[PDB]
Amino acid sequence: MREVISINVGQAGCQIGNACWELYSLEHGIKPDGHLEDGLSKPKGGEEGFSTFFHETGYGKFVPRAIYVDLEPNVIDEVRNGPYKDLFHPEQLISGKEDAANNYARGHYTVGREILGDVLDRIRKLADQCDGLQGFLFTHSLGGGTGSGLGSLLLEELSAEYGKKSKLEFAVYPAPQVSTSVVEPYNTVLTTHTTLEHADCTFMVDNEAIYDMCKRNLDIPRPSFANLNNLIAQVVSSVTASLRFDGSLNVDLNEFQTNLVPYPRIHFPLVSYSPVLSKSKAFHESNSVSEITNACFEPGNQMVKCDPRDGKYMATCLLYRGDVVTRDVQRAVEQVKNKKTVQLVDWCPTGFKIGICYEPPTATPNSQLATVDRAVCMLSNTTSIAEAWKRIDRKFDLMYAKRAFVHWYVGEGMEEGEFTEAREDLAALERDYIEVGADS
Amino acid sequence: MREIIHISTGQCGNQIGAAFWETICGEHGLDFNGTYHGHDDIQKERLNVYFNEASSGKWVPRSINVDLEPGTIDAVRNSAIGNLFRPDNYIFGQSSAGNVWAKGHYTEGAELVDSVMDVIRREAEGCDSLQGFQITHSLGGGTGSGMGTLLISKIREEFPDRMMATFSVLPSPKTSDTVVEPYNATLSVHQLVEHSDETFCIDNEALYDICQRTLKLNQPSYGDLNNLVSSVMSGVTTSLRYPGQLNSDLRKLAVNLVPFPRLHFFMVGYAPLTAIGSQSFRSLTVPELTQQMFDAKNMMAAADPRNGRYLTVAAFFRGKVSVKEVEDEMHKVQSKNSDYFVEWIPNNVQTAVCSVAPQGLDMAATFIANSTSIQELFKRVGDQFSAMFKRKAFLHWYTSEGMDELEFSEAESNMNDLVSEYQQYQE
Amino acid sequence: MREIIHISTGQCGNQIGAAFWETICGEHGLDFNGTYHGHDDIQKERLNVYFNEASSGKWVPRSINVDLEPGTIDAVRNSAIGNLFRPDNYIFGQSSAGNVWAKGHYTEGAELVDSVMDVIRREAEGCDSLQGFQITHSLGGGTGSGMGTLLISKIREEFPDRMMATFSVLPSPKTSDTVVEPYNATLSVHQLVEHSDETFCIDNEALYDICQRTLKLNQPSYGDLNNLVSSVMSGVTTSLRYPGQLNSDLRKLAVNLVPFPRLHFFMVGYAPLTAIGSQSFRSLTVPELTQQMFDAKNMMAAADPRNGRYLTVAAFFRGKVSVKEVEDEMHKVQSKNSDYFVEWIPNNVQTAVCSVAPQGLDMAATFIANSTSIQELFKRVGDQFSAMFKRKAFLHWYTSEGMDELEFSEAESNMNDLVSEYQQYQE
Repeated sequence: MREVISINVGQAGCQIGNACWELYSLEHGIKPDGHLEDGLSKPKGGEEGFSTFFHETGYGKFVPRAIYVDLEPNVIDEVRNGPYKDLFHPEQLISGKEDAANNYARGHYTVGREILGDVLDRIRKLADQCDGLQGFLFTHSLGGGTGSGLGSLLLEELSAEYGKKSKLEFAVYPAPQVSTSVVEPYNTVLTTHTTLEHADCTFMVDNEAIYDMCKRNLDIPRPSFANLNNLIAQVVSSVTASLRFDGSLNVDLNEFQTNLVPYPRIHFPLVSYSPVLSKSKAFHESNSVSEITNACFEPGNQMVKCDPRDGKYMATCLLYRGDVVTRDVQRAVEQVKNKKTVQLVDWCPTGFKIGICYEPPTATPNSQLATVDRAVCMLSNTTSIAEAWKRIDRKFDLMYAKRAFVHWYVGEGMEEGEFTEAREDLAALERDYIEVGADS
Repeated sequence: MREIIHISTGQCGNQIGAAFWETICGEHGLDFNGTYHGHDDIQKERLNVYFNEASSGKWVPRSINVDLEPGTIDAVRNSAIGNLFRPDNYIFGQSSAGNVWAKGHYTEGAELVDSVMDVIRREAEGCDSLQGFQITHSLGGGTGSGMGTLLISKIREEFPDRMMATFSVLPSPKTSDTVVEPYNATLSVHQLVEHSDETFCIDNEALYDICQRTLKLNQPSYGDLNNLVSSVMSGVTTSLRYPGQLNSDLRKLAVNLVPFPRLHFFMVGYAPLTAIGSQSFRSLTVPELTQQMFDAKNMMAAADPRNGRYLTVAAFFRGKVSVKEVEDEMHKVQSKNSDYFVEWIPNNVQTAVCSVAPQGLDMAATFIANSTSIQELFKRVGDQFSAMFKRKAFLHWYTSEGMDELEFSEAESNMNDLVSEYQQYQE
Repeated sequence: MREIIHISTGQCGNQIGAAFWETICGEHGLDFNGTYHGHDDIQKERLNVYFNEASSGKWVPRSINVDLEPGTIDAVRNSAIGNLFRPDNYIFGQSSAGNVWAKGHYTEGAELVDSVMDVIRREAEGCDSLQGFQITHSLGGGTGSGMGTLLISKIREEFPDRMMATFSVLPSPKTSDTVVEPYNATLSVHQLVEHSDETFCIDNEALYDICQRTLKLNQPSYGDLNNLVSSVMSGVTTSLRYPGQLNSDLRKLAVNLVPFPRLHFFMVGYAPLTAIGSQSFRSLTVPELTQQMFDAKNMMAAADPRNGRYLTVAAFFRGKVSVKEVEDEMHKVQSKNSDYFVEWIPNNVQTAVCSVAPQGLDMAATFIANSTSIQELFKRVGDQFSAMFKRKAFLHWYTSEGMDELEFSEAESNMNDLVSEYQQYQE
């Protein structure tokens, strides 16, 4: 339970993985060469971390255990040009000459299943090299159907392979307003059922919310995909803060599994991070921890295009960085309960988990961040997720009415039966989620 | 499948391919002899894509020029830029097509088809990463309207897996050197609508209008129009030429630009339409480029999008632009033009931005639209069809050629199928 | 057994041997006056193989030149390489055979065969490591096709164990000036099948076609054709002489290149074949040579792969080549040419590599095949014989010679039997 395997699938997934590895290097002060980087600490690695993501070698050079898979050679060449490839092993990465399809047709097809055995034996060899395992981390965008199908195939193969560690999947969601890809809703809906069958826990993040945040909080005129990558890297690092750096209240992955799954089928947590702001305003403004807890409930920090007030509260967790006073956060959570911002349920209500980590948050130079000694990462289970599901499903059905494209999918690897089945599965999931949220 | 071959045919399409190669070597940087001068490695990969690395660091373009009158290909071979051309690239015969659909392929093409298929097979053997063909020809030109349709049918029958892409220029309906030109155009499109997966509409009259407005020249120069269409082709292929935030394949563009196997016709538009001296008057901003892409006459297809109906639109940009800014602009123009834009998609937009910018332009844009008004651009020609051989003038020529009324009625029925699809899908 | 003897006779085979020695002295680099210029050790060994260590370090190539006209030896003496020769190395008689095989090997051949056999016995006594006997003569001319046939018969009677490399030139069917040419050719081969064990099909018309398609020469000249055949003949012997990854010997081919001893004919092919002036565009690769070898246009036999079924094939290479590349090419050509490749082998391949780079080239390759198209030439020459001696015109000459028509029918029936052997093995 000391190692976590991270997988980078698709173009956006590979970029996010690159950003997370760069941020992990920056937190521990790791340079492209390293050898640890360098050997003086304790707790920059060793000891753990790095012992959860970076593989320890006989020479001491920490190899970040990452598997970059994509059938687009340009992205693979790009990620090979950087020093990250030197950090990784040349055999860990997988290359493809011709992209699967646009986008989910071949990504889930048997052509995408041909490399399944290759990557499976790669993962088996990597596990044989290391010692112990806590879970499987996944990084693929639900917008990219290629990455979606490939990640679902890997998740199914890992569930059929080990089934002993919690399968984590970080999914990127497109903007509900505009969609550049016309089959993007089809790919996402078809992938939802696969992730329901395979994933033990999910992560839903919206690009449009990230862009609104960086335009508003960081006060930037021009958003960039690199800024989104940096923000998601900060998020992912905030998730595994206790596993990398020791804190006053070290939290476990199994604790996340217990808190986020209080029912037979509840594995959809929403992410919120605060305080996030421009570094200049961070130098100008100094808020309290209660203000940060309140901003955690704002619609912007939730990284979703849904209002959290209509959502119904469920079991949530809050990770804290740097120095954090227990009595202060107790007072803050009591004040929050007194506010009754999000409507509470009858099962969970006393469901605010608190975890503290000594590692203070780090601000990347590319993307601004509120420079503060203590950060707050809230993983909630509000019922706005059902709202996003219905929002995308309405457009999915409006399309599938005429669907304008079904010939390609039914000829390549699919059929209208599979589309109808995925639609019914999404509808049943929405109905069950609304039911479990409304019975309180 | 990253490599592409630029096919060339037609008495005018050869100049188009020449200007395309010239713009390529001027944009990425290359010597006329073939010595590599681009920077640094992605341009070398694109040289691998479009050229063959010859001995001594030399490059040779992967183009197939097949026409008649070898004097023209010899003269353009004497050009300075055309010094790196391989003798196997151009396969020319004698002597002239006579500007008739029969002699172009039915009489002369039957003997050169074996040689050109041998050449294309040797090319496919030389490079296996081939994914599609880029064909520039004249739909009204005799050599073009004759040989292009036959070679396209041959490629469709032999290489169905490989993609298709053509840049045929449409004959002007108002002015014509002869009445047989649109007739051959119709007899060619009769099969082009079947054996082609992608085509671009180009009208010489629209080119004359845009050079009278922007270039502001009384007598239009065909070389400048070649330069414009070559810049358009370069901005189209920049998705693979230069890595950007999102690079797409021609198959990915096609599956999103057409819902059905039909709709191969596409309306073209380029920006910025820089007029001489207007470089200081105006500054490069994305709303101006959007307005230019919205202008009916700025299109070179050319059709009126207001009279028609937006079926599928896609504007691919180059340079330094913001994703949120262009998304806001596209949402604004879809909301304000909701009557033009079809609404059951509801978002018929497909934008792909290129990282680098073209030389001399801080930002550029290539817009490809699909409107229902294009049926008119067909109808007139079809009308001209029923207006030209209803008098049965020079019909003895075609009877001696061996053509029958069955294929003419078949071309008319193909136009009828096209307009019915334009009204299925009512405008 | 590295030493190999060369014999030159006939009106054109004399020039063929002259060009062969030109290429020999050009490969390693040698003066035409017997002055050693190679470096360092191997060249002396190839001298001992072909030349003789005369006085003062001199070197004279071991060649037997014989013809009915002393003008031929005068002309080859006029050349630089081959001007000097020991008078015993060449004996020439008078005057002509009248383009008759029977008269040629009866009267013109018998009076000098004694002297030339004594001479060749002397040189065989001098050359201890003799293995093979290259032969350069013309099958078309009755003089050559008779004299060389008689000499090969006498050598087979004298040296049954030594190899016999026959590079004779088959007649061209277009030439109809003398109808006795194919008749003399078939009468000569009817005996050479038993007199010689290694023969190579060479058509004059094939040489004309290849020099008009690659060299693009206006009028056929024997000089360039002789240069090409000399290069081909020197490649197959340098494969063993010059060090390589795998050398090939005449016994190796006699045991591998032919399944049954009744077959002695070997098709020919050379690469690279680059057009004049296009050498800058050409880049020496394995796939281009592989494609060249399996094309009838590049062969000089010249047999058609599409027409005749392949019994066996062999491709020898020079310069730096990788075993993996040639193995992949052979697998691909076996997968695609499985129709011609016969099933009872089932995989026919014979490879040889020479490490050193060819003279003036980075890599050069030769090709040999045993296809069912040679029986077509046999049928053609038999039909020629029958249709010519059905008229009974000029047959009075051969009645005066004393030959019988029963022998002619026996020869034609044996040729038909060889065709049937090539039909067993059906086409």
